[PDB]
Amino acid sequence: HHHHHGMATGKIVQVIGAVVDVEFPQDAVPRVYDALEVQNGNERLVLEVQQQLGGGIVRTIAMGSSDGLRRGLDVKDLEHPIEVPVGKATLGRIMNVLGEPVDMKGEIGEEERWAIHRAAPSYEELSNSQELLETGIKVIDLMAPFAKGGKVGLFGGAGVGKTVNMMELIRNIAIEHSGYSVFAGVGERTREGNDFYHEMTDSNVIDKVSLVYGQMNEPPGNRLRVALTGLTMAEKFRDEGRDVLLFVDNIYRYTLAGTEVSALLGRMPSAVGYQPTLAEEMGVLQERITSTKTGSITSVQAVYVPADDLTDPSPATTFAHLDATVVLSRQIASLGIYPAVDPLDSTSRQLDPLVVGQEHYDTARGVQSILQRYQELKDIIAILGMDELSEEDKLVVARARKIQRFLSQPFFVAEVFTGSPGKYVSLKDTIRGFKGIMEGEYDHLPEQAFYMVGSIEEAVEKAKKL
Amino acid sequence: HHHHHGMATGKIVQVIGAVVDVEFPQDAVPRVYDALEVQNGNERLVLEVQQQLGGGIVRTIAMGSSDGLRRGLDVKDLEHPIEVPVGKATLGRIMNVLGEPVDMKGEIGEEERWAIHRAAPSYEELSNSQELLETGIKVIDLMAPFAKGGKVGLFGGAGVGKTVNMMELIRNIAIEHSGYSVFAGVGERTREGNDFYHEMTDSNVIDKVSLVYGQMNEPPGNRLRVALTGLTMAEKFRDEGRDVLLFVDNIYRYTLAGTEVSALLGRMPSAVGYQPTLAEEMGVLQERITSTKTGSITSVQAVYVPADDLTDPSPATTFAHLDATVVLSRQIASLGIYPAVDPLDSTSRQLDPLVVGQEHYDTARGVQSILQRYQELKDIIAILGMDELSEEDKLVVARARKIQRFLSQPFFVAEVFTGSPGKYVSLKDTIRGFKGIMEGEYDHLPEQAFYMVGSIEEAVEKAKKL
Amino acid sequence: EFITVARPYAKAAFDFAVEHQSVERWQDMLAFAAEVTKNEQMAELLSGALAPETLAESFIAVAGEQLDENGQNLIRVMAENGRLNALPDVLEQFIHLRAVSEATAEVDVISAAALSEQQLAKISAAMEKRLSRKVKLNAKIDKSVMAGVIIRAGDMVIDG
Amino acid sequence: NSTEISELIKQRIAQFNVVSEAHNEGTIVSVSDGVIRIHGLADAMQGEMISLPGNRYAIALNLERDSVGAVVMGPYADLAEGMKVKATGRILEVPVGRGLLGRVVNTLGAPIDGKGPLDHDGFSAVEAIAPGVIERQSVDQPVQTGYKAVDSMIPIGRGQRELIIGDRQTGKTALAIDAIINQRDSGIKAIYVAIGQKASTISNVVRKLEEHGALANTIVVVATASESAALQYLAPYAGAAMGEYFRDRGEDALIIYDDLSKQAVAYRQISLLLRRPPGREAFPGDVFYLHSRLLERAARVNAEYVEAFTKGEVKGKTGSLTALPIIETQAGDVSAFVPTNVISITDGQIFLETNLFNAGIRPAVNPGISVSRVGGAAQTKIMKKLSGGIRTALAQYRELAAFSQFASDLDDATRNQLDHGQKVTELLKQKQYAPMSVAQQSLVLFAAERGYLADVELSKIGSFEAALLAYVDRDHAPLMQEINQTGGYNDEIEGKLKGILDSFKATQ
Amino acid sequence: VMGPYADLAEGMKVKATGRILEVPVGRGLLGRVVNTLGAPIDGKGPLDHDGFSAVEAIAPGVIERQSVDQPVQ
Ligand SMILES: Nc1ncnc2c1ncn2[C@@H]1O[C@H](COP(=O)(O)OP(=O)(O)OP(=O)(O)O)[C@@H](O)[C@H]1O
Repeated sequence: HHHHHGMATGKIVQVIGAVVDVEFPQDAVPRVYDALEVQNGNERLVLEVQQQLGGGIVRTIAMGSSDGLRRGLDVKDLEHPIEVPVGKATLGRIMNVLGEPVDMKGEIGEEERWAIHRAAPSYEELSNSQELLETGIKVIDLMAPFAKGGKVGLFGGAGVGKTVNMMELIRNIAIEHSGYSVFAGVGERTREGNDFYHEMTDSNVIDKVSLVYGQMNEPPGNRLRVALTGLTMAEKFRDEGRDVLLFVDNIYRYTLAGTEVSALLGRMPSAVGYQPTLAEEMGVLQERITSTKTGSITSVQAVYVPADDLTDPSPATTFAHLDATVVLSRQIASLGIYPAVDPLDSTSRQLDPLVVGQEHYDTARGVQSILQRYQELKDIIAILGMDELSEEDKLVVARARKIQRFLSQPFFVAEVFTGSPGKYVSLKDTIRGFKGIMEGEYDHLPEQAFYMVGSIEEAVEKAKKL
Repeated sequence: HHHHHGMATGKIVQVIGAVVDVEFPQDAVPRVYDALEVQNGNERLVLEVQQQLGGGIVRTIAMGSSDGLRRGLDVKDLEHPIEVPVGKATLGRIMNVLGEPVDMKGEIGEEERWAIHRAAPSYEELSNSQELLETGIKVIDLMAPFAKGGKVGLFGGAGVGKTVNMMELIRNIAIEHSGYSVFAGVGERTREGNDFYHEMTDSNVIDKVSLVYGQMNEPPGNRLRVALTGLTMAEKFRDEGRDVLLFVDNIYRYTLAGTEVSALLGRMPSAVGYQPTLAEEMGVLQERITSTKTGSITSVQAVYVPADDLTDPSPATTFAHLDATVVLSRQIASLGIYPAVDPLDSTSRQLDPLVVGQEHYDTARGVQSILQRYQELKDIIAILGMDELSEEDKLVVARARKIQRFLSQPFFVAEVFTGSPGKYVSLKDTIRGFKGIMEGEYDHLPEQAFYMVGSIEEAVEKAKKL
Repeated sequence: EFITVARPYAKAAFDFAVEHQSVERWQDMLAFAAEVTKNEQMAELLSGALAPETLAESFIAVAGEQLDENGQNLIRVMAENGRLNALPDVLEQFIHLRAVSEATAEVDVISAAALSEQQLAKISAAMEKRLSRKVKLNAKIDKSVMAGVIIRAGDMVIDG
Repeated sequence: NSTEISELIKQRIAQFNVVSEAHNEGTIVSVSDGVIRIHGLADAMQGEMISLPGNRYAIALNLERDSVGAVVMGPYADLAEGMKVKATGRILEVPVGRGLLGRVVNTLGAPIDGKGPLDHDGFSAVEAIAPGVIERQSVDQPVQTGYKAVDSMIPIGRGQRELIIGDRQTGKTALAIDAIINQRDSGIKAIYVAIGQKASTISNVVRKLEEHGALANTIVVVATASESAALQYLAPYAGAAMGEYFRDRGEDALIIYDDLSKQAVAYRQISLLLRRPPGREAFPGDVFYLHSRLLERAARVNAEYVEAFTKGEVKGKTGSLTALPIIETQAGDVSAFVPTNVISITDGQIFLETNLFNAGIRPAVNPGISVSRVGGAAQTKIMKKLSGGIRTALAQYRELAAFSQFASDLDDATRNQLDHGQKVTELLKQKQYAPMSVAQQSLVLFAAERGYLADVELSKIGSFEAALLAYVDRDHAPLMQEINQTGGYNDEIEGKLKGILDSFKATQ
Repeated sequence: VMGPYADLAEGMKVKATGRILEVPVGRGLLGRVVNTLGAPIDGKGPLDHDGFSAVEAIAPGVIERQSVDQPVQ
């Protein structure tokens, strides 16, 4: 801890609320952030000063509850807020939302009592630059491009193998990518969180990311706390050059969280009482996440849907926090393919026409033409007897069967899960093998040959298997 | 203007705002109106006491801004507010909103430092009476009757020749009417105001009315100021017997103006914070404007549309401030006729059936029947082949071509603009010539003969020209 | 009566006053002041007065100005503040100033009142009742005490 | 409040009589977040910006009598109060005149240029207001959109003001910089003020500053997520002044700014923080009092101006200041009080449909629902004259398309119109990063005017022999420079274009 | 505030009629023109005041009420 040697403070003047109506050592005031750690009955109390207000009388607040104590008090002032053991040692080891050894002592590796306050870089510092990204997902990293060291809006419903593909991310972000792969969550179902410890064994790769969890009953400060200490962590990983890429749970928890926040203030909050600066906190947020100099500061962007809000100042912000748009197909899950999700609505923003230029303006943009091809070939040509439809529309239905089957491909996840090995994929074998093949080449490649089969050597050499 | 010899007052107690938190010579308080003229830094400061409150400590406010000065002060008390050089000499000469020599010194003729406070007369004073009005507009003063010494709601969109017809008002209110023709405005476009100086040359007759302008950036008091001094002016014109008729710019500026007013009060204002008594200010308003004993106190009633409010407590008040309803036709402007505006919705209230009795109950009310006549003759008979329609419906279409063409008539404006001479018109030649002619007489009168042609000697003797 | 404004007062009373030792000295001066407002004409005339200068004026003036200059220029301070409106707040808070400084006391239970200054519990207390002597408790003597244990008893008669 | 002292009431025991602390520095009384009740600085000057301890000149506007409340200069929350006052009566001095152009600014100024050593004339206040009503130039001074449909649809000149709304994700942020490419050569120095920007947008943006060019034409504003109401809210109020360098040289001054509302609740949410009245939408008419203040400014100003505006130095230059609103198209929430207010204020206006950006039609916007005050007023004989019949005809191909589906069999009226207007309608779309040449406009002038495109009118040949048109045109039409130089509608050159248009049939 | 409220400063010696609502009463005054603020008006302010009265009126006795069909033309 900091100081708070000396017990400081004094009484809690009017005993109401976690924010301090409190006599501190009245001359004593820290930075409002700069913590004040008392004894809370038995417990050691603490409040970062909610208010900076004189007479040692300022709001100083906490995620807990005050009943039972005397208005009288004295409260040691933890000269630092924000400084809590932090670094990359935590990886895999269970941190409380306190970072506390969440598990049987989860002992997320005790590290620098490290200020949460890690934040935006200089124009050049984390990359004045652009850094693209792909891990070579079988049908997917091929499908969409990405920018390194960042976060992109994730829209999809269910059956993701998000834990599977996370194992592909273990098989990538841990494996097929080196950069330190961290993640965190909050507000889950209890034994279902424990079942994400089960899954934590499913990937088993849990060691890449400390276990730190909210369990939504956590109070609003408790609920909203963990992030900036997360920056005391990427203050290892990205800062550790092993690019910080950490998976991001919950926006609705965060959106509504900042709502409950500015509400508690009683302040003129954001509209509908939300956190007024929660968006500015997004400026601090993406301000944190950049493919960096240090190491790419990257984050998995998926939102607790702020009610999946309409026009969603969140999605409004999460659009442009989405380099690639996203959809997941229960229909491709109804197609059930090793590609089981919605390629529709899922691609990088600038990939096809420029920025790959033709590379995706041909392979991928022309590929999108093929999306029209099985789109109205499968769809239109499905409307009535496709006999009218040129067999190209039925070779857009071998784009479907054949090619879309090729999309179905083993997964580095499915390796880490079903054993279906999968890969960091080569979109050359897409941009050519799947683009030429899926389009004109080896159209005799069976669906099955292509189905559940990786790049056009797995789909088309599985067409040697046919 | 007044005393304020002696510098009076004292400090501005809490220096916030144009209203005075101020020590005056504490015993010294004037009428809240009764002004207090200090030195404002360099400037001579002034505030009419916003509040009457003791200790020389009362709100006293101004349209300016206070930053930079000391709370300390002394402020001479201009024993008079409201008294500013005023009279009919201003006519044509540019007054600031201060009346100040707006132009290169616009030198609106310096006249009685004259109290703004001129207001309502006795029941008889501005005559207990009714005084009708028309200037003989070619197709128009014929079309609608009016009451002298007043204001009537003006609804019409664009292409008015309002400056043209104003030249007809120069050709009338200055010319075809003698009574002193004054006008004022506020809140315009800068060089477009200068372009209303261009227009001021177009009419060239600008000499009838001092140039006094708001330029809407003028603060709320600044914005709302000029009127009552305007009554120190009609305190010439109407009071000068040369009937005050002054054109009235801006209601939205005034409506919203009183809004910003009572807002600044922080008082329980009118509904939606508007000026609570702004309507009572309308009682003072029409209370000012009457065909008077003195001279008809008359005003051109046209509103900065208080957002063109719906049911518009303004139009609610401006209805009944409209003796005649109003519309302007882009369609008659699409008809483009020398009568280019909407006779529809434009007529005096009581004209036709009574109050002209038949005179307009026949000529004008029966004329309105003719409005049905080309209304469904032109309209209905237009629906399909009018062969069904009796040629009366096509002589209601010669009410249109022929008669409505006769409506198109040269204008005393168009004289003052295009040279098309126009006149103070004689509705006899309407009530007969256009009523009988337009109806049954000389229905052979060509549209063109009638078109752009004045009363039935110009339209029908232009039918001698045909 | 806020007494909190008068808390800052009694603060400055032990503080500047006791610093000046006016805690006693303007216990005297202060005494004369509460005498001043105590004057009911001086209450009847208490506030019509806009100039608080007029107030401290006719106040020290009227009363005889036994206030210190710490209390005369302070008379500008609170009088000007107009917080002077409430005299006794920091008077019992100054009584609490010197007294709280000196605090030792007692409270008689089941007894006529005691208030024997006891720096410690039972110190002058058990010394007083033991010292009784008095031992009568007259006010609360019997019906109060016997109704105390018997109060608990009727509390058992809750069984009815 | 007052009783708080009790120590200076311990003083005040004497020191209500004892006295005399008046100084530019008495203590910051109450420190929370750059709002400090504060002492000393007795009479202090206008909002007197008080150079703060390790911190900017701190401003307190209307004198708070007891302890003046003060404004966060940079960091709001640092410490406890009692600073005395690190104090300056001066507010509003910022490098002025034409000096520093082209080298990028902070919200502070040129310093955030990587250079940062860009010297404007020198410290000036930041305010500005309207050019002389009288002393005003009307500059038709035509302008080239770079997407022709606007340029011909709306010419304009120095002094102008108009409204704009850029659509979500397209096309607001990107907007017109092709025009800026077109305006890399604009020559009336132009800058844009963007509120609260995100950096790398500015970085690769700077890649387009090289690319499109030319950043040196003018330096531009700097505001990010951390922009205080100082930075954020005042930035639009801030940028008002030195353009008089040009403008009050009588020279042409022009600049851009857009989408400031972080001003609205920066300053307004400030008002809450200020405990000051939140107006409608928690922000007052200081919208229209700011537009009153700031937005009333832009005009070409008279010779009479720079006889004064330049003080007779430019001895009657016409101080030319044009500027335009863009309130980026968002939410469909429109009137939006101030926006309605400012709608009332807007001289010109752009209603801009995403839908065609939603349709991805390079031409997104609402067609003439965007309504500019200026328009072909600046347009030339070719532009005004030759280019006339657009928008209504547009409404045609629209309206001509209209009935077709439910009641069908639109003749070659609508076919030969709606489609002709659908074909030409197709010819409209101008992609992002597309500037437009005046000679290139002449393509529509003759072609459409000649109806000449009807030959190639197949969007295949329309575009194609539109390209052969472009090429062998440029071949056949070297003299077009003159034409490009010319304001067109030159009957001689017109026939010349009929001929080179016959070329344009196969070749050009 | 009866009538004009803005003229002068507070502290004008408070002058007191102990009577709310003493206003010309009785049937004397009919026909002669009156302001609402006062019985005066043009031309004759005067009318026959059967004397100072107070206005406010409660309902008459329901029990003692003359039920009256007195016709309407
Ligand atoms: N009509 C259009 N058709 C196709 N693409 C368009 C159109 N308008 C804009 N775009 C594309 O979108 C980009 C403009 O988007 P921009 O960066 O302006 O987001 P935005 O319009 O600012 O959205 P927001 O208003 O939400 O900020 C340009 O790159 C352009 O290529």
